[PDB]
Amino acid sequence: EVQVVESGGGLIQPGGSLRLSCTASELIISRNYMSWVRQAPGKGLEWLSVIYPGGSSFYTDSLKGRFTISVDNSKNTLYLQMNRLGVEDTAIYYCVRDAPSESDWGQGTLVTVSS
Amino acid sequence: NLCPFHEVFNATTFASVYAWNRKRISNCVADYSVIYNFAPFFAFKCYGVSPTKLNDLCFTNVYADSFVIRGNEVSQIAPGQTGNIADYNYKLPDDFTGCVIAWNSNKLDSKPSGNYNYLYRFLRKSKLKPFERDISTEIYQAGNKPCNGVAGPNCYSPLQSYGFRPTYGVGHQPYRVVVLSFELLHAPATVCGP
Amino acid sequence: EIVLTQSPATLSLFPGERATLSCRASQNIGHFLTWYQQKPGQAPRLLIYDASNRATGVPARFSGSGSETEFTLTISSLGPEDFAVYYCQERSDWPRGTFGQGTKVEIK
Repeated sequence: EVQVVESGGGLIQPGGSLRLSCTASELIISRNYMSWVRQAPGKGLEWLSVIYPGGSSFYTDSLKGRFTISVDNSKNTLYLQMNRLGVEDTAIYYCVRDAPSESDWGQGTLVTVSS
Repeated sequence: NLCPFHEVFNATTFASVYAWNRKRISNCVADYSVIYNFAPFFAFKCYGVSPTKLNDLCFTNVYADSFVIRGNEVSQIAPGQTGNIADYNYKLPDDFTGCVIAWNSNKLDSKPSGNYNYLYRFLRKSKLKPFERDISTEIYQAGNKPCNGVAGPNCYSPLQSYGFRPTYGVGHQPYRVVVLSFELLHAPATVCGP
Repeated sequence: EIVLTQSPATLSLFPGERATLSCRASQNIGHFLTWYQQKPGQAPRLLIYDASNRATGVPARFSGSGSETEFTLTISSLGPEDFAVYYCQERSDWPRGTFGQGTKVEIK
């Protein structure tokens, strides 16, 4: 299985900002469809954002103006900048490569918005 | 001799969007009211030009860019848009001058068990330049390893088929799209509305 | 916005039984729908794409069916590892789309 690893998740106070990181060993992040999906504790999945190989990116209306997605070509990483995080944002955030015949998820990194 | 616009609109078969066919119109009196009179061309979006005044201007050449896409992706065909088609199949410039004409073609293009003759590119290194065509069917590299141009993990065929079926929703039914691309470069024009 | 109503909430089958999971869409989305397997404490895993096509590496027991507004995931025989959550996600704007509430496969 192609491996992608997330990092940068941890405790954060309400109203703060955070940057998650995602790295790829085999595949090239700049040459693939990459999306961020969060799974709040005991709640369903919610696709957050995508970035296309050409740099085009999209977001959900519930998250527009708060989350931002970016990539690094040299290091081969994917980044998700989070702003104005509330308590409800507490969730495991996954980094996933989506292909028509494949979907390679990482293992998620927990984000804990609490005092 | 009148221009072939209605031949383009009523062509029996349209081209795949990744290999978007281009038909060049030149040296003819292009009446635009008649096509606008055919209101069943439901989508009549125009950019960088006044659609009514097309019957008064002159242009060196007009290219009838014809292809088929899904109904929902029709939104991607416009200046400043991004997405699957706008990046990897048919990129319109943000300063695009011309008109896109799209209409539902489910009655003819859609077939039971899917119509896969229409294909679109979805994997590429970079965004297509405005009005760029890329027919290259080589296996697209999506990883470190070169894969000898033969399909496998982390290297895919960059083209996908729509598979239009008759019963899909309006946003997913085929929409025959013909895009008028204009020209005027330092010389007397050939096509004039009046 | 397209909302998917997965049912049943819990599918308490004995091991080896065929598992059928219903996912209904509020809009006609054609066959553009995806099914994800997700073990507990692990990231999801793609099973079916375009509601009919099995993804690479997925065992042949998994299969998808239905179209437009009524989609159904079918597992020919539940293995021990198959006891997990399953989500249906529409793909009208692939890879984008909303997820269903999920279905849990556990008896006791």
